[PDB]
Amino acid sequence: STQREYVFIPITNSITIDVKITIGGSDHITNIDERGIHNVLVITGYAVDEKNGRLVPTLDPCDYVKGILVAGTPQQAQSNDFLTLKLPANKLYLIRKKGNISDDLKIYIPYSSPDARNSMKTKPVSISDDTIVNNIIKEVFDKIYNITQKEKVKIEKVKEDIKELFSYYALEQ
Amino acid sequence: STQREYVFIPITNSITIDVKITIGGSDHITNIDERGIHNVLVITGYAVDEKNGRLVPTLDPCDYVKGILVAGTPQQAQSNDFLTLKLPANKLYLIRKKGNISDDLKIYIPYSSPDARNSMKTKPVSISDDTIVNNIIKEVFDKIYNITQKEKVKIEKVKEDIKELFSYYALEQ
Amino acid sequence: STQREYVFIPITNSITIDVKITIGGSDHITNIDERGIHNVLVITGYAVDEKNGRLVPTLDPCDYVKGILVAGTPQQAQSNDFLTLKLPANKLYLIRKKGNISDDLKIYIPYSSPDARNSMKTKPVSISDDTIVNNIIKEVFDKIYNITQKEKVKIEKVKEDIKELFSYYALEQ
Amino acid sequence: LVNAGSGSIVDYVKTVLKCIRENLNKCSCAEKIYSNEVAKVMFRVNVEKANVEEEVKNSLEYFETILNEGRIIVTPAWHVSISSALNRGLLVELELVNKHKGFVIYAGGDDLLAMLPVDEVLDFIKESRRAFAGFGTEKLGNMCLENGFVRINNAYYPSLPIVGRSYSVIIAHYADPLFFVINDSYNLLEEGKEIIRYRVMYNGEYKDAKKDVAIFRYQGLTSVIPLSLKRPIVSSVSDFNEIASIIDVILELKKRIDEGRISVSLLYDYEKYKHLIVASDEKYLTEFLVKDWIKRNSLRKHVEFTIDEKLYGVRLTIENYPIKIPNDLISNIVYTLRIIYGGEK
Amino acid sequence: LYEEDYKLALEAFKKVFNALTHYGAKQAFRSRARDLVEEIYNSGFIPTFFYIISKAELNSDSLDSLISLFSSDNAILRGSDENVSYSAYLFIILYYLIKRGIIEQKFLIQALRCEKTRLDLIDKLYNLAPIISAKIRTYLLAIKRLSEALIEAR
Repeated sequence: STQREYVFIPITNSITIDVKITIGGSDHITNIDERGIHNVLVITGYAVDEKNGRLVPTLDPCDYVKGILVAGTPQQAQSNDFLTLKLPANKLYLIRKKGNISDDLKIYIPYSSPDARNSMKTKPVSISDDTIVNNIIKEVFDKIYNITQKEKVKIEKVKEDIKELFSYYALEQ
Repeated sequence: STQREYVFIPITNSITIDVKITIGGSDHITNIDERGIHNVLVITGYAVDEKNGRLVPTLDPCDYVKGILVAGTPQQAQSNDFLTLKLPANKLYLIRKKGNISDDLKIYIPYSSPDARNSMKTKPVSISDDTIVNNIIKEVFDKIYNITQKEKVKIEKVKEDIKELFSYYALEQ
Repeated sequence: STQREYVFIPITNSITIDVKITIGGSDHITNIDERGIHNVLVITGYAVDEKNGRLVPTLDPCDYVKGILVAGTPQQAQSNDFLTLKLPANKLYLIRKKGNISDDLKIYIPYSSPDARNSMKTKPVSISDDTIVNNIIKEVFDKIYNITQKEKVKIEKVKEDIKELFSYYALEQ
Repeated sequence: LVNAGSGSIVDYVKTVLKCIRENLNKCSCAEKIYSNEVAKVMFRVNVEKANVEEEVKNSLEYFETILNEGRIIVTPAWHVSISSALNRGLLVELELVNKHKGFVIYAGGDDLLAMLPVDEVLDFIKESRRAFAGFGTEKLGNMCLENGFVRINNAYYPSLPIVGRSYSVIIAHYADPLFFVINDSYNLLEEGKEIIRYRVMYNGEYKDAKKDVAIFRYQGLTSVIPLSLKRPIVSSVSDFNEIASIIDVILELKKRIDEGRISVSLLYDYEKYKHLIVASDEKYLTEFLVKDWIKRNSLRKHVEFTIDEKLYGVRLTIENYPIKIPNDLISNIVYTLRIIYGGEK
Repeated sequence: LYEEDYKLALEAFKKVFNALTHYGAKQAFRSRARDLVEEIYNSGFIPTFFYIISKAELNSDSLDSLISLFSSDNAILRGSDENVSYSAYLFIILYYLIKRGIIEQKFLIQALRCEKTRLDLIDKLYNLAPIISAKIRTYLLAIKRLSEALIEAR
C-alpha cells in the first residue's frame, strides 16, 4: 500500500506540479543511482491529450504513455481524478526493472475525462530540442533529490533517457 | 645519428620548454607542412599528473600520454630526468607517420621518478576549453617549429587536430 | 599494503631468483592451485636485458614481458635498480586471471637504469631447451612456494605450462 | 561498430578500433585490449581454452577487413533482415497509396509504381518518404511507424532509415500514350537521377550529394526537390522530422494559394527576387527577401508563411543533360508548384 | 551580363545600411531608393544627379565620411535625416562607378577632396551619362528592392 503517483513525461508545459507533498516515506522508484533513469512505467492504451495535462484512455492496446512512478500526494484534494486501484506490483508494463518488488501499491493516475466532445486521435511524439529537455527535468524531477545536479556525475546520461525512453502518444486535436 | 628530444604536451606550466643548443640542422621528425601535425607518438604507461607530471611509466597499456618528437638535447643538457635510450625507429608507435627518418638516433624522452605515497586510479582526459590549445602555440610551437605556419594560409585546424588525436590519462596524484 | 615482488623467465644466466628471504607470511597472488600457472602479470614496452638481465625500457609496443609475482621485498637492501611503484590491483594488466581483490599492490619488478649509449636491439625468444626450465621450475614454485617435487602430478601440465605459453623478447646484445 | 553492441562490450571494441587508425600496431594491440578481456574472463570460472592472445587477434582481424574493404561484411542475417524489412515497408507503402486514392501498378520491395491524382501526389511523397524511413504519424494498417521502427502490436521491427528513396512524378494527360509515359519515368529518373547533384550538409562541411531527389515533370517543365539535405540521412532520432521537409514547404505554400491567402502570381514574381536571394550569403538578409517576396504578391494582410531557413542555398546542378533544372532550391519549389498547378487545368 | 551587379548591390547596401545609425535615416533612405531610381530613367541621369548632390549638402566631414565608406566599414553618415539619406544614395551611385571602372577610383577619391576638381567630376559624368544610365539600371533596381525588403518600420 504505497501511496504512489505517476508524473508522466511529455513535452507539454502542463506537467508543472499536478501533485503535492511526499510519499509518506522514501521508498521511491527514481533509481537513478546506477546509470540514470531506471524502472520506467508505461500505461498501455492511453492518450496524453496535448493539453489539459492529464491522461485520456482510448481502447486500442496500441498506445504508450510513459513516465516515472514518483509517489507523493494528488494535490491533497482529488479522489475521482484517479483510478483508486490497488496493484500487487506484478501487473504493469515496466521498463528497466530491478530485483523483483513483491509488495502491493496505491494507485493515483492523472486522469482526464474521455469527454469526446471532439474526436479522439493518436499522435506519435517524443522529446528532442535541448530546451525541450531543459524545461521539464528542471521543473520537477531534478528536485526529487536536488542532490542530482549537485554532485550527479551522470548528468550526460540522465538527460538522454528523456529522449530515449519516454515516448508518448498525443491527441492531434 | 644526432640529437632527438621528445616534447610531451602537459596541461600544467612546470617543464615548459627548456630547449638549448640546436642540431646543426633542424631535422625534427615532426612535420606540419600543410594541414595536420604528424608523427605524433603515443606510448604505454607514461601518464600525466596535470601538475608537473613528467609521465612516470605505469604497467597498464591503457595508460598513455602522447607527445611530439623533435631533434633536441636533454632539456638543456643535464643528467637529471631523462631516459637517453635508443631504438632503431622501426618498432615505434607513430600515429600519422610522414616521410623519412633517421635510423639510429639519440632520442631524449622526459622521465619523472616514481610517485609513492598515494593510490591513483588514473583517469583519461579529453582536453577542451580552447584557451589552452593556443597557449601551446604562442611560444612553445612557433619556436620549436620555427619555419612553418607564418608563410601559408592555414593556421587554425591544428588547434582542433590537437583535439581529435590528443587525449590521454591523468594521474591526479 | 600487500607489497609484491616480481619474477620472470629469461633464457639468460641472470634468471633464477635475484631475490632473497621470502614472504615472512602466508599469502600470495600468483596462485598455481588448479590447472597450471596463473596470474602471470604481463608488462609491455619492456625487455629482458639478457645481460645482468633486469627490465629494460623499450618504446617498442611489440614486447611481451611476463613472469611470476610474489609478495615481500626484493632483498631489502637493493634500493638502486628497481621500479618502486604501486597500483590498485584492478588498474593492473594480468593474464589468465584468478580471484578478485580490490586492494592496492606495491609492485617490485627488477628494472635497471642503463642510460644506453648503444641502441636497444630486439630479438624474438620463445621456449627452447625443455631441460633448461627444469632448473627454473625448481626456482619459481619450488623456490618460494616449494610444494612441488613431493607428490604432485601436474609436472606433465607444468610442461605445457611452458611448452607453449612463454614467448617474450630479447636484445641480441 | 562502436554504437552497435552496447553494454560492457563497447569499451572493449572502442579500444580495438583505436589501435588501427594510421596503420597501427599490427596485432600489438592485445596489450591495450587483453587487459580489457583477461580482466573480464575471470568474471566466471568456465573458460575452457580461450587463448586470449588469439581471441583479441581474430577480433582485430575482423574489424581490419571491415575497415580495409570499407564495407560491412555481409552475412545471411544481414540479408534476411534487410529483405524482411523490405517486405514490411511494402505493406505500409500499400496503405499509403490507398489512403491517397491511388492505384498501385506494382510495389515489390523497394520499387513502386502507382497512378495518383495530381492532388494527393505531393503529400503522398511526403508520407511515403518518411514512412520508408520508419518515421511517421498515425498507423496505416495494424502497424505503426516509430522513429525508424515499424511496430506491429508491441513487436518492434527495423526499417531502412538510411536508404535514400528517389521519386519520379510524371503529370500526364489521360490520353498520353502509356508507353512513352512509363519510358520517360524510367529515363527521367534512372538516367536523370544519376546526374543530379545538390549541396548537402555533411559533418559541418557542404558537400555534393546525388540521390533522393523526387523529380517532377510536366511536359517540359522539370523540378527536383531533395528529400535529405543531410548526407547521413538519419544519424539520430531527431533526424526524422526533417526528412522531406521541403515537401510540406511546398504543401503549406500550395495550401495558402488555393485559399486566396497568396496570389498565384507568387510563382511568377520570384524571378526578380531570385538573383538577390541567390547572391545573398547572409541568412538574416535572405529571410527578409523571401518574407518580402511572399507579402508583396499576397492577397491578404495576415499571412505569415516562413521558409525553414536551412533551404537558403542548395544549388542543384546537372552535368550536360537535356534536362534544365534551376540551380537553386527555392526556384525548384516554384517550378514544382507550376507543375502541380499545370496539371489541374 | 549584369550577374555580378546583384552581388555589388548587396555589399553597397550593407555599407549604407550600417552607416545610417538613426532609424529615421534608414526610412529616409528607403524613400530615396524608390524615388531616385525612377527619375534617372524619366528625367535623366545628370538632371537627377544634380538634384542628388544639391540635396546631399556636401563639403563637410560627410564628404570625407564617403571616402572612408569606399574602404572602411566603421564610417558613419551624420547630418540631416534628409541629408544622410541623399548622400547615402550618392555613395550608392559612386560606389558603382568605382567597382565597374566607369570612373577611375583614384580620380573620384581625389575629386571628392579637392574642391577645384568636383566640377571636373560633374563634367566627366556628363559625357558618361548615356553609358552610366544603361549599366546602373540592374544595380539601382536591386538597391530599390533591397530597401523595400530590409529597411522596415519598427
